[PDB]
Amino acid sequence: HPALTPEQKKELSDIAHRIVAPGKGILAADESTGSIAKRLQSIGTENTEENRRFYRQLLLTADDRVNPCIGGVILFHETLYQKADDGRPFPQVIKSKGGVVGIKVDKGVVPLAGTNGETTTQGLVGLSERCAQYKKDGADFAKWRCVLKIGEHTPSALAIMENANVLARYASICQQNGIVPIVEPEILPDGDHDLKRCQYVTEKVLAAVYKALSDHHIYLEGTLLKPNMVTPGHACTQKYSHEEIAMATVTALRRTVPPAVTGVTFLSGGQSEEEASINLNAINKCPLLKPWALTFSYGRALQASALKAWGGKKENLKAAQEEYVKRALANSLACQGKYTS
Amino acid sequence: HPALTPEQKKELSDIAHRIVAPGKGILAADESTGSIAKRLQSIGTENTEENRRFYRQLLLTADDRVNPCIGGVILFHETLYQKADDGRPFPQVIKSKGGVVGIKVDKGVVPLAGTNGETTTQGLVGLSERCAQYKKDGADFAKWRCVLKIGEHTPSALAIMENANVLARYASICQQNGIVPIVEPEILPDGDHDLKRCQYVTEKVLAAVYKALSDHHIYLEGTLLKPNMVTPGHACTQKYSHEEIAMATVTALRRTVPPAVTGVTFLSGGQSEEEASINLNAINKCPLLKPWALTFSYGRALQASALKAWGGKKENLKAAQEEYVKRALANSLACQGKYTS
Repeated sequence: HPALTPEQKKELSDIAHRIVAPGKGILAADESTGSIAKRLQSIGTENTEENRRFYRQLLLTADDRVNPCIGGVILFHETLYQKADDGRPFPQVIKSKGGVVGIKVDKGVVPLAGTNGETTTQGLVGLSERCAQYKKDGADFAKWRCVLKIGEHTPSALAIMENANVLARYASICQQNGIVPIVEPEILPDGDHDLKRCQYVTEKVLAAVYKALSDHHIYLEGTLLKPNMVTPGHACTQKYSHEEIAMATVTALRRTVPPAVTGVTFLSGGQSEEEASINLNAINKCPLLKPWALTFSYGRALQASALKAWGGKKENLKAAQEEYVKRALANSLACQGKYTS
Repeated sequence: HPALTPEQKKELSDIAHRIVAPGKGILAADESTGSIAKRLQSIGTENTEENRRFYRQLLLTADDRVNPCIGGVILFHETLYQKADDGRPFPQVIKSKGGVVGIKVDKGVVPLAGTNGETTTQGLVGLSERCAQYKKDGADFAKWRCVLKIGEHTPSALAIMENANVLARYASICQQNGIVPIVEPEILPDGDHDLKRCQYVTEKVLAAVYKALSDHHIYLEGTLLKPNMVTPGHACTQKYSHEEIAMATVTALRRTVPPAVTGVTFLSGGQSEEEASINLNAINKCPLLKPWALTFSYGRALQASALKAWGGKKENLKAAQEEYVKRALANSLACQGKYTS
């Protein structure tokens, strides 16, 4: 569509920069019902709209200690339209604490015909209308997740090309509607591959992603990247230090992400809460030159303990918030390379 | 070909870093006979092997004031095999002054069939053998020049793809032979296009170049980029300040060149000696974050006055060297953002 005006670019750049301002990261609370369903059953809690509303309220209304730690919060569409007990729409709750409101806009992963168990992501249909609507309703940034898997002959060239193209189309539509797109090309940790294999694949995928964004004239200063850290496979037989993980990650990014990108907000994948903080901290202590903010966009890494403490019981509200606050503070320090465990 | 070993990567990275070390740039003296022919006729001097040898000797033997300014010198194959009056091979002369020896390995531009006056570059045939030979004979880096032109419907997608692919193939062959490749995708200033048009095309070309390098598994830390600065067309009807030129240039680079690239060594194109220094200085004063050295790889911008002062007369030797030394010092300060005219 038509090229962006100076005003449109300024809006996008300002939004992107506020989300990843020094010491800040993103709370990824955008689990769909199917996704949140599994989280709730793990704590023997009924997956109902009210319990989902209460849980999101619990996270969003944590005390002001999280304000300097949380630059943005990603929501699922249901939550974008829910209200706290005091009548305030959740987007208002988020903004009153200094956070930018985000909205997941993809509609899940689906099989990519002809491939060996590979996938693509659906949701481009009606995306422009949804973005305009979400913008009107309080959201300033969005998120779209694509998944790639490392295997004998995967990810294939077809899968990489397909997913990078979709991310670029999504990003263009977002910017046309004044929304900062967070591009998430997640490479699963599944498999027995080693660290260098993950690094190689990550470099291949990100290169495809940015060429695709270029092809679609995406304003990079008005975007964020949410990639996987470079780690050994979940079934890898070799052990790696946090330093090796940090070096592999920063190197992969330096070899592929243009300096114009405003920030990188890592997903935690299957890492434990502390592991995710330690690795992010190590990434920020790496002496190499890094031209973009290196921070967090964590779901489980910020919520695991809180969800467990809550247990679906209202009396556990404050205890649950405390677990979340502790992780928010930890990661706020980690994205500054100042976290000490 | 086979992936590089840690030793091979270290060699390439070390070479690349020495060439663009703080305050240093490149003297591009790699004019072929046909190219140097026009330079010599401009000063009423016979284009003979001896006059070419004497002129190159004049530049290479300038006094030690150029040592901290010149990190590398690009030569044409003829010169790589010539000797100074004292019997020292020119590569030895260059190295004894702290410079790295470079060698142009492309064999000129030729028409790209089917396009509207567009070109590609020849020389891939036998390139591996030449690189190995040049490495043995003293060269540690190389240069390959591709040319793109801005017009109504140019550069075309075909021309961009073709030239980026050739540069990537050249770069791979260089690294396999221990030579640091300088990738030069020059976008001519010819035409009445404005500054933003040049910026857009430069961004498009560089994005294609780096995707191509990625596709060929090029070790970026062991490479340098020699692009055109972003300027208005030679026949543009609008005037632009040095600040606007610097901003457009740095922005184009930030949007496309991965931080892993060790350095950017600008070509001067048709800019005057002082214009090239002023613009490089402005580029280095730009507050934006720049993860790579921003320096010079100048031919005419370092030689124009020297060639004129020499005039083909041996008695003008020192006067000619002084003209060159003055420009070397100017650009050495410019690549540090410390040049004041």
